[PDB]
Amino acid sequence: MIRTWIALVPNDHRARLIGFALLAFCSVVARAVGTVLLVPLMAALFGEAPQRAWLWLGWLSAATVAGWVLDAVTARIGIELGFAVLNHTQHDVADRLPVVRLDWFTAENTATARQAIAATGPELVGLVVNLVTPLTSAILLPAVIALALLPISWQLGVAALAGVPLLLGALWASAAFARRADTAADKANTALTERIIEFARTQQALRAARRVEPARSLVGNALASQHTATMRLLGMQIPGQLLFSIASQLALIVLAGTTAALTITGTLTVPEAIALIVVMVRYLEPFTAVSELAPALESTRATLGRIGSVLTAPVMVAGSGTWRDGAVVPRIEFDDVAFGYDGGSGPVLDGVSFCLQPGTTTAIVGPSGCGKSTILALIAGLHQPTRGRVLIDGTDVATLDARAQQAVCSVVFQHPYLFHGTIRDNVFAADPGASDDQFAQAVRLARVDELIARLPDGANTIVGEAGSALSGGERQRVSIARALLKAAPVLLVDQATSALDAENEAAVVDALAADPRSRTRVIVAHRLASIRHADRVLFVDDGRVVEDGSISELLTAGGRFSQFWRQ
Amino acid sequence: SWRAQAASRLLAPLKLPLVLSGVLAALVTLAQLAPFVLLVELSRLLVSGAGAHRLFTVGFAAVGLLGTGALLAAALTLWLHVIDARFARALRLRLLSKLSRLPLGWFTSRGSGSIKKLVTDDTLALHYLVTHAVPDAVAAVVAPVGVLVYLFVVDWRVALVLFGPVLVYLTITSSLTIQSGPRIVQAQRWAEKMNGEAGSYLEGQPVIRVFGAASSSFRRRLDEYIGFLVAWQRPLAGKKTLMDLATRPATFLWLIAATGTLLVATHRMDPVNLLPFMFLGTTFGARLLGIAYGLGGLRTGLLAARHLQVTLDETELAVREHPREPLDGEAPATVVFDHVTFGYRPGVPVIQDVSLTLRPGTVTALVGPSGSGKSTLATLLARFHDVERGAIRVGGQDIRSLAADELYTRVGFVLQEAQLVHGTAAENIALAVPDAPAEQVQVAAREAQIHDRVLRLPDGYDTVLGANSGLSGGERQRLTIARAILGDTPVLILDQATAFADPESEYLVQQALNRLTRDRTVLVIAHRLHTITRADQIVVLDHGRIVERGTHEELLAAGGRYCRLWDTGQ
Ligand SMILES: Nc1ncnc2c1ncn2[C@@H]1O[C@H](COP(=O)(O)OP(=O)(O)OP(=O)(O)O)[C@@H](O)[C@H]1O
Ligand SMILES: Nc1ncnc2c1ncn2[C@@H]1O[C@H](COP(=O)(O)OP(=O)(O)OP(=O)(O)O)[C@@H](O)[C@H]1O
Ligand SMILES: [Mg+2]
Ligand SMILES: [Mg+2]
Ligand SMILES: [Mg+2]
Repeated sequence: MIRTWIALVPNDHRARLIGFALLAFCSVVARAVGTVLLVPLMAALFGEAPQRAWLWLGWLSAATVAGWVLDAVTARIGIELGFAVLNHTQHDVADRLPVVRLDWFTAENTATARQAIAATGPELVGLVVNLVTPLTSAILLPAVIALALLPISWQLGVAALAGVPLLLGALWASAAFARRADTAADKANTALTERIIEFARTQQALRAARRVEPARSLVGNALASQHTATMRLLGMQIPGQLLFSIASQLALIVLAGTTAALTITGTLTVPEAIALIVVMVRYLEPFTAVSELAPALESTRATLGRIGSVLTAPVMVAGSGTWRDGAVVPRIEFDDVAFGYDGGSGPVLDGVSFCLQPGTTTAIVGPSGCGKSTILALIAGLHQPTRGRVLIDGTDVATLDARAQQAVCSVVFQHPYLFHGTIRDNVFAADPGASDDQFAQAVRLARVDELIARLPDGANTIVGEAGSALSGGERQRVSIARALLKAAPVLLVDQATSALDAENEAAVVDALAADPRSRTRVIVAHRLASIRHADRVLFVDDGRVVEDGSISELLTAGGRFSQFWRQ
Repeated sequence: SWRAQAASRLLAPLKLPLVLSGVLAALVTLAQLAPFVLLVELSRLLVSGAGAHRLFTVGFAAVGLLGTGALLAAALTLWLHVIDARFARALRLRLLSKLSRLPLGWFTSRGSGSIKKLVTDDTLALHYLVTHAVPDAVAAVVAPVGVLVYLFVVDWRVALVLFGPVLVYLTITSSLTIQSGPRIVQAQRWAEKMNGEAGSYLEGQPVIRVFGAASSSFRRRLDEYIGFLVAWQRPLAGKKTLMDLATRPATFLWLIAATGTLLVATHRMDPVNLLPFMFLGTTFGARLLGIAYGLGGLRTGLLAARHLQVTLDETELAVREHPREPLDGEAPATVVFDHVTFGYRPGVPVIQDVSLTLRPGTVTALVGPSGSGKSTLATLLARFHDVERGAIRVGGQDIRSLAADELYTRVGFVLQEAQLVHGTAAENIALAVPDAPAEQVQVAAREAQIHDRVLRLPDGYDTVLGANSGLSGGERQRLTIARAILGDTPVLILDQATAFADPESEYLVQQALNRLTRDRTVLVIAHRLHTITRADQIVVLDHGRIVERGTHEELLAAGGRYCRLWDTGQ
C-alpha cells in the first residue's frame, strides 16, 4: 500500500505526488486546529462577558473554511492519481504479457494474470481516495490533536501522544492476526474461479463423465473449501475488532484521567473541561474510523501483489538486430539445437542439425510425440532453445528486435484457436490493412469461400468463444485462411488437415502448394496424401532426424518412411 | 431501476433474518447513542455542583456504555456476515446445479467469462444488499429522526440551523441516484465484457505472438473501459466529497458554535443549553453518510439479483419429457434415430430427417464432408441439445426420459476436441469412474497405447496436467480414448479420435478397440476412409441428410457421393 503502490505511479506524476501529501497534512492540521479551538471559545462563552468569544469564532470559521477547501482539493487531486495509476498499470500489463516466456503461464500463474487484467477495475481508480486518504488522515489526526493540545497544557499533550502508539499497535496486531486466514481465503477464491472457468469451458466432457452435480463436481469441492476459508477468515477478523475497542477504551481512560486530574488540581476551569470532552470525542473517532479501513487495506495489498507479480514476469530474450527489408524467401537452419520443456522429462531435442533450402517445401513426418510441434515452435520463435542456435537467413533469430522476429513466420497451429467475433474479423486479424483482392485470394485458397457461401450470414457468422460455433473442420479452414493472409515469407503449417474430409484436404493441399507468393514452406503431417508435394522429408523420431531425402527415394530404400504407411 | 420484482423472489429465504436485523439495528444504534445523552447530563451537572459521588456514576456509566455499544454492534455485523456467507454458498450451489442441466446452447452464447462472472461476481454483489443494507437504512432513520426531535424541544432556534447541512446533503444525494443509474447497468456490461477479453487473451497467447493484430480488439476494448471508468468516477467522487463535507461532525460543531455565540452574546440564550447540542448534533452525520454512500451497492445488488433469477428460471433439459414405453421391439444397447430434425439457430436447420439405426454388436461409420452434421448428431445423441422433431431411443426408451445418470452409463463418448481437466494423469483417465482402484487405470492406459508415455512423466501417474501443460496434442487424446475404455459402456460413440495419431500408433489403438467392442455398439466418425473399410455399415451424411448406406463394397461399386470421396485419396 506504501512503497508498493508508490511503485505503480509513473515519474511524470512525481511532481504532483509530493504536492498531494502536503495538502493532506495541511488538511488534517486544519481539522485538528478547528477541533482544538473549541476549548478557548467555550471558556469565554461561559465567562463573565461572552462577547469576547467573537474573536475566537473568526478563527474557528477560518479553520473550517480551510478544511473544506483543502479536503475538496485533495479529493479532486486524488482521482487524478487513480486515473493515472490504473491507466499506467493496465497498459503496462497488456504490453508485458505478449513478451513473457511461454513456460511462465502455469496453472497458477494464469489465474494471477487473469485477475490482474480482469478484476482490477474501480478498485484501482478508488484506492487513492477511499483507502489511503482516510487511512493516513485518521492515523495523523490524534498526533496533531495532541500537538495542538500542548499549548493549552503540556500534560494533555503528553497524555494524548500516548494514544497513537496504541492505535498503531492495534492496527499491526489486527492485520497480523488475520493475515494467514486472509491469504488462505484469497487462494480459495482464486481456485474457485479457476474451477468455475474450467467447468464452463470443458462442459461436455464433465457431463458425459457425469461429474457435473455438485456432490461429485470438481467445482463443488472448491466451493466447499472456499466457504470454509471465508468462515475461518470471518472468525479470525474479530480479535482485531476487540483489540481496537480495547485500545479506544484505554486511551479514553488515560485522556479522561488526565483531564479530571488537571481540573481538580486547579489548572483547567469547569467551562474548559466540558469542551475538552468534545475534543476527546473527536480524538476517539479515528480509532473507530481505522477499524473499517483495515480489511480494505489487506484486500488492496493482495490486488497490488497480483499486479506486481504479473509486472515482474520473466520476459523472452531479444536482441536489437533487424531485417533487410523483411527477409526474402529465407533459408531456415538449425545449428546443434537442443530444447527441453520447463516442467517435464529430459530434452525433447538434443543436438539436431539441418539446413532448409530457400523457397522449398519440406515435410516433417514421424511417430506421435516425437518432437515436431516443438520443432515448428522453435522455427517460429515461440520457444528459445536451451542450447544451440536457430538461424533464419543467416541472422540468429534471438538477436532480432522483439517486433522484427514475429514478422518472419505465419503458423497454422495444431489446435486452432479463433477469437470471439465474426469470420472476417478473424481472417483480418493477421493483416488488418488488407484489401479485398488479397482477402478473397486467402479465403479462396483455404476453401472458405464455399463455407461463406453456404452459411446464412457468412463472413459475419459469430465463431463462438474459441471456435465453438463452428465445426472442427470449419474452424481449421478459418485458421488456414488467417495464416495465408500474412506477408511473412515462411509458412509453418502444422497438422492442418486432421479435420478436413477427403475432397476438402486435396483441394486445400493443392491450393496451398500452388501459392503465387514464394515462401519457405514447412509441413508437419500424419497423412500421406497431405504432403504429396514436399521435395524433402525429415523423419524425426524421439527427437532425432533418423533420415531425410526426397519422397521419390525414401520409399525405394527400406527404412522407417517406407513401412511407416504400409501398416 | 428501483424495481424489486425478481429480486424479492430470489432472496426470499432471508425473509425473517432481515426484519429481526432491523429491530436489532435500531436497538443497537440506541445503545451507541446512550453515552452521548449521559455526557450531556454530566456536562450540565458539572456546571452546577453535584459532589463527586454523583459525577463518578455518570462518568463511569458513560465509559462503560461506549464499550458496550461498540461491542454489541460488532456482534450484529458478525452475525449478519455469517448468515450471508452461508446464503451466498447455498445460492451459488443452486446455480451450478441448475446450469448443469441447461442445453449446451446456453453455454456457447455466454462464453466462459460471462458464466464465471454470473456465479462469482454476481452472488458477491449481493453482499451490501443482504448484510449492511437494512441496518444502515434503519439506523439512518432512527438516529437522525429523534436526535433532531430531542434538539427542537431544548431550543428550536439553534436546531433550525442544523437543517442547513441536512438540506444540502439531500440535494447532493438526490442528484446522485439520478445521475448514476444508467452507469450501474452500463458497468455490468463492461465487467462481463472484460472477463471475456481476459479469457481470450491468456488462452490464445500463441496466436497473439505470431499475428499480433489479434490483440487489437483487446487493446481497443480497454482504452474504452478506462475511458468509461474515468468519466464515471470523476464526477462521482466529487459529489461523494461534497456530501461528506456537509455531513461531517466538524461542520455541525462549527454551525452550532457560530449560532450559539450569537444568542449568548446578545443574552438571548443561556450557555448551558448549548451542551445538549455539542454532544448530540454531531452523531447522526455518520448514519446519514453511511446510508448515502451505500446506494450504489444497493442498486447493484438489485441488478445482480435480477440476473441471477432470470437464469434460475430458464428452461432446462427435463428428464421425463416423452417416453413411449421401455420395451417392445429393440434390445438393450441398440440406438435408433427416426426422423430427427435439429438446428442450432431457430430458423436454419443443421440435420434434416435422418432415420438410421445401430444394432447391438455392429460397427457403423458415419462418413461425409466437413461441416455436414456429424458431431451434431453425436451431440444430440448425448442429450446436449434436445432435438426438435422426431425421437431418439437408445435401448428402446426415448433419451428424453433417461435420468442423464442412466443415459451416460449406457452411451460412452470420445469427443472431437480432446479436453481434459486440471488434475493428475490418473484423475484424467479415471474421470467417469473416479475409483478405478489403481490397476484398471493402468489397463485402460495399456489398451490406448499411452501407458509407457504416462509412466515417463516427472512423477508418473501423479503428474498434474491441466490445460495443455504436457502431453502433446497427439497423445492428449489417447488419454481420452483410455477415459472411455475405462468405464466400459454397452454403446460407445467414437468421434474423429485418431486424427492426431500416426499410422503406426493408430493401428494398435484401433486393434485394441476391435477386441474390446466385439459385443458393444460402435459409431466411429472418420475422415480417413481407409481405417473404416471393414465396418458393417457406412452412412454418408452431407448437408444434414443421409444419402448413401451400405458396406463400402456396394458403395464404391454402385453409385457416387462415396465413389468420388474415396477416389479422391485412393
Ligand atoms: N506444454 C508442454 N509442456 C511440457 N511438455 C510438453 C508440452 N508439449 C509437449 N510436451 C512433450 O514434448 C514432447 C514433444 O511434443 P510435440 O508437441 O513435439 O509432439 P508432436 O510431435 O506434436 O505429437 P503429435 O505429432 O502427435 O502432435 C512430447 O513427448 C510431449 O510429451
Ligand atoms: N454451437 C453451435 N452453434 C451454432 N452452430 C453450430 C454450433 N456447432 C456447430 N454448428 C454448425 O452446425 C454445422 C454442423 O457442424 P458439425 O459440428 O456437425 O460438423 P461435422 O460434420 O462434425 O464436421 P467435421 O467432421 O469436419 O468435424 C456446422 O456447419 C456448424 O457451423
Ligand atoms: Mg503436434
Ligand atoms: Mg462487509
Ligand atoms: Mg466434427
